[PDB]
Amino acid sequence: ILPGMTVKVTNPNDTYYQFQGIVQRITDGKVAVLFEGGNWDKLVTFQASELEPVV
Amino acid sequence: VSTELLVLGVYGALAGLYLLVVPAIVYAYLNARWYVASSFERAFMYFLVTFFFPGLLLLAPFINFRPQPRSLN
Amino acid sequence: IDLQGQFISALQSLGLSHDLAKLLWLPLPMLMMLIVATVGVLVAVWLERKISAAVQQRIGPEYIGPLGILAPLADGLKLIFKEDVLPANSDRWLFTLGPAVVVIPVFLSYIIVPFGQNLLISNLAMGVFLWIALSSIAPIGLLMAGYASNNKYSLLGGLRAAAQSISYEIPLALAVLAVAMMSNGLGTVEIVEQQSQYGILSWNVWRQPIGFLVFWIAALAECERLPFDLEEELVAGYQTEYAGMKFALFYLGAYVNLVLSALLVSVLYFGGWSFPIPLETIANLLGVSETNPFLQIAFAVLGITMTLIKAYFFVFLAILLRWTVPRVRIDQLLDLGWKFLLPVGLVNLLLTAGLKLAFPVAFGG
Amino acid sequence: MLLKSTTRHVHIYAGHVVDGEVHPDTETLTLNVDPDNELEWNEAALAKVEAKFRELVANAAGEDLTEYNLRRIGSDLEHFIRSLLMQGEIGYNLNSRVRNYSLGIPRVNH
Amino acid sequence: PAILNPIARPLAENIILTSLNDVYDWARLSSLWPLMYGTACCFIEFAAMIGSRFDFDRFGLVPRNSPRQADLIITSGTITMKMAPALVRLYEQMPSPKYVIAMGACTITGGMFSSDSYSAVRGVDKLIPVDVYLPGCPPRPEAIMDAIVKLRKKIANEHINERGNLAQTHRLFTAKHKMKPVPPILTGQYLNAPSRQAPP
Amino acid sequence: GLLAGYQFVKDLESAGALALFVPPEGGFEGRYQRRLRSKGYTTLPMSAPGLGDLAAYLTQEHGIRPAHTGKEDIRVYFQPPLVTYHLENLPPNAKGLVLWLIDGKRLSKQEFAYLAQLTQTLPKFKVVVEVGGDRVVRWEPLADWVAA
Amino acid sequence: FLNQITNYAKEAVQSAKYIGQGLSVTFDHMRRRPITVQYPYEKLIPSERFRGRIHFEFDKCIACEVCVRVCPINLPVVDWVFNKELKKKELKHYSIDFGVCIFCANCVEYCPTNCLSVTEEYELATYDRHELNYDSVAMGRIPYKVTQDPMVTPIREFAYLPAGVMSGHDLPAGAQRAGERPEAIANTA
Ligand SMILES: CCCCCCCCCCCCCCCCCC(=O)OC[C@H](CO[C@@H]1O[C@H](CO[C@H]2O[C@H](CO)[C@H](O)[C@H](O)[C@H]2O)[C@H](O)[C@H](O)[C@H]1O)OC(=O)CCCCCCCCCCCCCCCCC
Ligand SMILES: CCCCCCCCCCCCCCCCCC(=O)OC[C@H](CO[C@@H]1O[C@H](CO[C@H]2O[C@H](CO)[C@H](O)[C@H](O)[C@H]2O)[C@H](O)[C@H](O)[C@H]1O)OC(=O)CCCCCCCCCCCCCCCCC
Ligand SMILES: CCCCCCCCCCCCCCCC(=O)OC[C@H](CO[C@@H]1O[C@H](CS(=O)(=O)O)[C@@H](O)[C@H](O)[C@H]1O)OC(=O)CCCCCCCCCCCCCCC
Ligand SMILES: CCCCCCCCCCCCCCCC(=O)OC[C@H](COP(=O)(O)OC[C@@H](O)CO)OC(=O)CCCCCCCCCCCCCCC
Ligand SMILES: CC1=C(/C=C/C(C)=C/C=C/C(C)=C/C=C/C=C(C)/C=C/C=C(C)/C=C/C2=C(C)CCCC2(C)C)C(C)(C)CCC1
Ligand code: SF4
Ligand code: SF4
Ligand code: SF4
Repeated sequence: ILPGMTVKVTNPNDTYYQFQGIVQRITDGKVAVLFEGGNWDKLVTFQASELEPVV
Repeated sequence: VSTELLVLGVYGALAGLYLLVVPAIVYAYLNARWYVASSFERAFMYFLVTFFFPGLLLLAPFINFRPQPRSLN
Repeated sequence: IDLQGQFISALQSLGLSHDLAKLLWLPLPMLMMLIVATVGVLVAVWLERKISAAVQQRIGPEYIGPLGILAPLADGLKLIFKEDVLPANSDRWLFTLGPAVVVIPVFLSYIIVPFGQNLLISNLAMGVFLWIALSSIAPIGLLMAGYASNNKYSLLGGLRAAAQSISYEIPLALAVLAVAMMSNGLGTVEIVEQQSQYGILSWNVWRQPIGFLVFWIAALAECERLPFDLEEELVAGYQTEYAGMKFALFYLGAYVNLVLSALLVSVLYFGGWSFPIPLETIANLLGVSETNPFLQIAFAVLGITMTLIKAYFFVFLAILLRWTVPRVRIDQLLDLGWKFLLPVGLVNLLLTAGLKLAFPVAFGG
Repeated sequence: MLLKSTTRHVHIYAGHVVDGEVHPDTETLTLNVDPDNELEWNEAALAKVEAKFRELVANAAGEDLTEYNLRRIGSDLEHFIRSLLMQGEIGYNLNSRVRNYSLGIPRVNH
Repeated sequence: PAILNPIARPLAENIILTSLNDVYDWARLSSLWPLMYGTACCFIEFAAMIGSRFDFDRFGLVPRNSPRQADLIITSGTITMKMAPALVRLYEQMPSPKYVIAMGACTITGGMFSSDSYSAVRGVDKLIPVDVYLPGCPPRPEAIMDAIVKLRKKIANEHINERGNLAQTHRLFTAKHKMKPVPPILTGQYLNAPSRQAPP
Repeated sequence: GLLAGYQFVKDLESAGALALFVPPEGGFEGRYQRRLRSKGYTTLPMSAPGLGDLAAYLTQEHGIRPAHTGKEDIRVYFQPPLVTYHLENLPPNAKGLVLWLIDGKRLSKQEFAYLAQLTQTLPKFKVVVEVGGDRVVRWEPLADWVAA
Repeated sequence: FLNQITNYAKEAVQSAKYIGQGLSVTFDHMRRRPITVQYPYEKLIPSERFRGRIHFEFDKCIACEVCVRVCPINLPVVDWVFNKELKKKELKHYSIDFGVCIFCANCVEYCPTNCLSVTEEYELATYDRHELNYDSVAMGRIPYKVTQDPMVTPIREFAYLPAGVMSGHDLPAGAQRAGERPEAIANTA
């Protein structure tokens, strides 16, 4: 994947289910995902097999 | 063979049962159930801890009680 | 069997003078009872902590051992390592020996409680006197430590605790008197033998029901379970002046008094070393039980087990009723004591004497 | 009334140490410099600190014995200690149980 | 000198003494008796751990109101300079093996009262030697347990041969002053005052 | 308990960097940290999340900007390298130095190889990194943890 | 005079019945399981609203000095220089102290280019306070996930339980966020 695209988390075990995020950077096989909920910008990291690309 | 040797063997078996084989199964069952037991069974477990306490003082620093790790995909 | 007689015969076969051989035999049980008393104290501290956790729906001390059982041992090993601090006053030896005067007689009174026919230390005539007159000494050490405390609030709290402690000695003696009248004796061996003659129908709890409650209330007031005298008029009553060593000594002394009271209440009223089925019927049903020790050892273990479950039941009931009944003031406690336990104890002794003089068939005669 | 003001290094007690205790007396001010193991000291800088304390207690004359003036004297003493540390003199020691830079961190001039 | 604030420069052991030192450190790690001192909402955050939701008791820490049977003090809240000699005396009346955990943003530094303030103390490290700091306004109780874990990791660093550090040197000095005697401060005298019932 | 001997010191003197697995419920690395001081090593506590860059803080000097409130102007403080200044006025016996990182979980694997090369470049200080651990005390080579 | 004695006896038997009811509810309280959590074995799940550390990026920054005026203490500093080759300013260093931080997340809201971010870190314990001036390359690291750690046990809070649970410790199902997400409502209705 590339930093700057919209992805979606599809893991049924985590609390964030089908949330669109913004990829910030890629290192060590971990993806930083920035969520946009309300007026605060949270950044929760995930894995490379957890997310799916959404155009 | 005599009766005093049988009395000494009974004393040794009683000391071995008081020190080794009872606190092992007590330590097993105590964290085996630990939640489903009622108040009378909790009092029975606390009495089982209370009674064989010289066995617990010798079996305390050797045993380990820590949770097992899980697997992730 | 007789371990003392066999040890005496072995020392005579080795060759001795029958005096220095018999002199040194007593310190081994005299230290064994002390070390099992410290074992019971380390049991009772963990038991009180875990039961206070289980009442308020939480878990006690963990991550110290298997389940935290070494935490009373760790506390007793840490509190003797702390720096002994002293306030800005005089009489340092008095401040040191005050808690020693407190700790000596309550520890000394271990020669009274039995565990069987032979598993006891001293049963000469008057073990209840050696309990009461030795337990009535600790107010002197409390007032001595309050005078050596050099404070305006801790001295007043020590005076209030001493006035609370000395008031509950008279019904504590009258409830002993009400049982000693029926048992026609002051030793615990005859008292437990008159209960172990029959089974449940010879217990003193069903014969004197008011005196047992009076004795239990007096014991709970004496061992400072319901009276909180440790918010005591500024912060605490007889605290906030010692170090870890003197506080550890006071803590172990309070737990020794609690264990000794929980044993003595059951011994004087319910009865350790007893069974609901009489042992003579079981001995006649099994075989011949007069010289064979294979059943006698198991009977002694069963008597020790009965005494231990009675002591554990009384300890659990006391530490369950500590957080069950709410806290009452010390003035209301002294008022309820002096207005309840003395008149009903006196009329209980009167009706006990009347029932003994009326029908001397089921009583002690 | 025992008037005193101490933070971590200076102790200005308005009494007199007889053996191990103090008594209330408004005629003697006892100074204790660095009671905790935080800075290593010598005999010349401690004498300069004592001379600055004598100068500061000679400056404050004709005033009432209050906590504010004694705390101001202790603050000027700690400011003198900080300027003596910044002057190029004795500092921290690597022998304590805890190492917390309360006055400043070692930096580079150039 | 080109270096500001310089730092001055400052073996076989036995196995039985090492095991005795491990036992002596394990006893202090297992007991760890704290002191509850709080003047603000940080005291409420500390009391939320004593309840049956986080179980702060299970590590061995029991609540004591006595500043004499506690080998660890927990300062917490906004500290006024009028409370600073009170905190100094409460720290000095404790026994010698004592530890300091400072919880809060206004405790370890000035906090929010560092811009325009004249009464709040900007840092408790100017008063008592802090061993483990704890940032947060207010911090999580899991962060307080993490500070407890770091304090337990720091206690085991002590030695039984280098035990000669828990003391205070004398360095006494005696000088005279020329201050004026002050009138005493009010002690009581609120209700039965001569200017209260009688109107002037 | 377990009477531990002198084995972490030999594994620290043989390799250049070690990684020990401790239980996070309490403290057990303090025994080895005290045995290192008993063997004649000077310990240095340091936190691994707050370090900035390892090169500019361990080899060269850095510039710290203190948080001003608008009262003071923008000032810069010249901080020297920490382990170099700790190695300058170090030795009472001249045996060795160790560097202990407490929370080594919030780190990346890129600077670990640079730290393992830096502790092998200058043979006077060691690197000890702590991992959150799995139920037992075990030691592993840091270069093997980097390569695998 | 006898009516006061009967009233005292009624008060005594009522107090005895209250003591018995207190013993009954105390014995009732021993039946329920403990509802506490272990640390660091059962860590709580941070919500999407619970804030933490401030994460700073060195790429999507223009050094406009807007969030400094929003902060009441002005803790993020901007070390900007003026370049004559270009026409704008560039950022050299970025430092922020965390010991005086309020952690209210007010500078993150007033940011059009979302240069600041919320990071789920609360485990900050340091033996010294002089290292709290965090660098931008130190704030640009990866946060610690509570899910990927195999030694901890994940457990949600009270408001993250399906259809209403009062305990929230077992959680045998995999459902969360009790209600409905606003995506299937547009499909069905
Ligand atoms: C919640 C609270 C929890 C509480 C705590 C619970 C957990 C702890 C529970 C532990 C159990 C509690 C303690 C048990 C009760 C106390 C028993 C005791 O004190 O009891 C004291 C006993 C003594 O009691 C009895 O003592 C008798 C002597 O009594 C005489 O002396 C007594 C005074 O001591 C009385 O006066 C009595 O009337 C009088 O007859 C005999 O010795 C009996 O055998 C003995 O049972 O002490 C002994 O056990 C003797 C001491 C050890 C000596 C070792 C024996 C000597 C070695 C012999 C080896 C022989 C080797 C040669 C072999 C030959 C080979 C051919
Ligand atoms: C690494 C460290 C290793 C440490 C090594 C230490 C090893 C040695 C210590 C081990 C102790 C534990 C072993 C248990 C021994 C129990 C022997 C026993 O009770 O021996 C019994 C004898 C019986 O005594 C004799 O008993 C006779 C028969 O009387 C008995 O029977 C009569 C029947 O009417 C009466 O009831 C009378 O009261 C009652 O005592 C007479 O009383 C005699 O006077 C008397 O000599 O007691 C005696 O001599 C006195 C014996 C004192 C033992 C007290 C210990 C407490 C008992 C253990 C707790 C019970 C646990 C059992 C666990 C089993 C669980 C299923
Ligand atoms: C050849 C065999 C020899 C056997 C010798 C038996 C000696 C028993 C006593 C042990 C003494 C050494 C303990 C060292 C302490 C340590 O570092 O932590 C060891 C363990 C760590 O946990 C434990 O640690 C273990 C490993 S780990 O550390 O968790 O990783 C883990 O397995 C375990 O689950 C956990 O409980 O701590 C303990 O729980 C052990 C407690 C031992 C204390 C005994 C008290 C002594 C009382 C008598 C005192 C006399 C002196 C009186 C002075 C006036
Ligand atoms: C199997 C054995 C079970 C034994 C359990 C008994 C131990 C309980 C003792 C109580 C300790 C606390 C005393 C505090 C008591 C307390 O604080 O309140 C005492 C309360 C005081 O009330 P007041 O302050 O209103 O009274 C004084 C004022 O009236 C001034 O005018 O009333 C009493 O005086 C009556 C006492 C009755 C006490 C009854 C106790 C027994 C209740 C349980 C009966 C159980 C029967 C069981 C049958 C199976
Ligand atoms: C043979 C034998 C044995 C056995 C044992 C047993 C069998 C025991 C058991 C028993 C038990 C197990 C006991 C215990 C008990 C306790 C309890 C249980 C208590 C508590 C309770 C309470 C205190 C309460 C109260 C009350 C009241 C009074 C009123 C009403 C209400 C109530 C009920 C709450 C052994 C193995 C040891 C060994 C040796 C031999
Ligand atoms: S740090 Fe925050 S929570 Fe703590 S005392 Fe200060 S204002 Fe209150
Ligand atoms: S973080 Fe945002 S407000 Fe602050 S200087 Fe960068 S772009 Fe401007
Ligand atoms: S959270 Fe508040 S105090 Fe912290 S940097 Fe942002 S604006 Fe300043």
